[PDB]
Amino acid sequence: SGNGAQGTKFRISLGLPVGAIMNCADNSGARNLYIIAVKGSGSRLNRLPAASLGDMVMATVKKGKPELRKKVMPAIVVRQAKSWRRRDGVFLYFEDNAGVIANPKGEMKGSAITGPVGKECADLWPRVASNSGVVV
Amino acid sequence: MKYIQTEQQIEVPEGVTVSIKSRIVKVVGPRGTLTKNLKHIDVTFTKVNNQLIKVAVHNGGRKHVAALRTVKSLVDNMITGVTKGYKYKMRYVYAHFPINVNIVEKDGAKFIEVRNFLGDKKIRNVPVRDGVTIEFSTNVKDEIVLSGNSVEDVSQNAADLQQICRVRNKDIRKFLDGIYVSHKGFITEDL
Amino acid sequence: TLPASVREGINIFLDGHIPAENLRFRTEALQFRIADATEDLQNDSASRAFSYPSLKKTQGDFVLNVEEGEFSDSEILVMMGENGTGKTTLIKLLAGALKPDEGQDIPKLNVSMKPQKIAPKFPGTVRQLFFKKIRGQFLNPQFQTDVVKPLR
RNA sequence: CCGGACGGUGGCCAUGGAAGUCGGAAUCCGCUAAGGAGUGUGUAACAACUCACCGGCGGAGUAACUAUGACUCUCGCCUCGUCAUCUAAUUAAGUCAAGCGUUCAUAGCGACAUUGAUUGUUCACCCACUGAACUUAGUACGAGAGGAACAGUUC
Repeated sequence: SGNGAQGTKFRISLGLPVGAIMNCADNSGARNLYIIAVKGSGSRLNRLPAASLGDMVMATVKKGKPELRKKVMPAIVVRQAKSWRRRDGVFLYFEDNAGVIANPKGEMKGSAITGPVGKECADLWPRVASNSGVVV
Repeated sequence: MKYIQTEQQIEVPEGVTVSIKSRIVKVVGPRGTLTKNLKHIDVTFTKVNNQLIKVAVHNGGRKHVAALRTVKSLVDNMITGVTKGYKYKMRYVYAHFPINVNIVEKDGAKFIEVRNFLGDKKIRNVPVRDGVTIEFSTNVKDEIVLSGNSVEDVSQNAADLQQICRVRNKDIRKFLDGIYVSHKGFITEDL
Repeated sequence: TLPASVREGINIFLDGHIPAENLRFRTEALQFRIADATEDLQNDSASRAFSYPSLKKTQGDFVLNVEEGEFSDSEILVMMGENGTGKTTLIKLLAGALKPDEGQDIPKLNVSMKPQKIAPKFPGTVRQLFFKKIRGQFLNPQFQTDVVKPLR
């Protein structure tokens, strides 16, 4: 979360600790995203920081265009897999872990998002809304 | 070095009688009446004549004697407040946000209610003390006026209001918003 | 710009930015208060403001009817509807410019009024006119932002 | 508490401009009760304040370039090395006050003197995060540059 995130976010189950790799779901040239940090996460001895739906992470691209590899950039988690629970009572989950590469302000690097996108992320990051097909 | 006696005069004027037992002062005049307790001090009051009353300290140090003038003054301002009375004026001060000031009442209350102070989302209230009345001066812009018989209650009621409008987290020399005391005087005019 | 769709063109307009051109055409984005955003106060002031009774104003060709309503302090009321409805007539009556055929509204209040159609009928220059009304309002920073600097 | 604080003249040289008030000495005169060739505040530069002082109150030489050294002559510690490469990432109290602080000793300082990788690693060095976000508000202040909070809301 943080910059450019207009909205607050209700807690959702943390799915992705540091080291996790999600699918890159944009058209940027990136094939996956390797999580090295979660923004706005706190501190407890021994705890991995771990992201969830609509969290902004800091990632590198393990697989993808060489102009994207070997460096750290912001991304946003768009699909989960660890099931979480909404305030309408529902426990839900996607089939994959996936997020999209983005700028500190929260602008997509790419122009499409392939696959669905959870609403809690859509609601959080307007330029993600824009590029989303099926939401939730 | 201990001064064998030092004394002071408290002059008494035509409309008032002041009566003292133990060290309890009752001053009564045209404007009503005021009483104050001087037990915490150790001075000796003595009447010379309906228009004169002395106060004296025997064998006192610096600090004791220092307290003797301040007894004179304290009882003076009781006497003047019961004749001329006291009136403090304050004015609102703001660069952008017009400070709106009312008088509300919850349960026999009387409070001075300050809205909008610097845009401030909170509604400020200062209770009106007893013995003190409040007029928003006609003919003058953003002037509040506190009056009554007791300088101490008027003065403090005033300072309660000014202090309820201190600014936080701003350069207080650029952000001069406030309600400041602007004139200290009397209720009866000519004097 | 190049031709666009109806929905699309409107959406881009409201952003205040156009990508190909890469210009932020409008300095600040337009937003409307949620009503969650507004300040929460107990409103009355002196217990409520003034109130008007039923009013009627009849020209002899048009008739206006008004239902008794109440106004409170520190509030804002919108008036909507089509022209020729007597939206203008109503405001005038409250201004005291017009006398009601029936009903009365004699308030103690001091009123400032701005007319709908503005045609000049004042001799004098623009600065002189505004200074007579009030100087000091001209000093405020708010007025610099909205009037003075934009138009010049 | 308050009134008065004056003429030679804006002394003289240094003077870019120094008219009392950065500076070099020199301290006179008239005035009248008393008013310094001038205590501090000085616009560049007078003013305009003020105050004193009257008063009211083993080692070296060598260069048609620096360096090196073909030539002549003589008896892996430092290290976490540097470049790459693999990583998002890689040991894989205080006093004195001369001074600064452009004007000013003490705002801020003060000489002299004196009372998650990598590693066993601690450490160290990076990579990230974050009390924060949201409106309050791109607001108040500011020529702009920029930039608040108290209230309310969610974590």
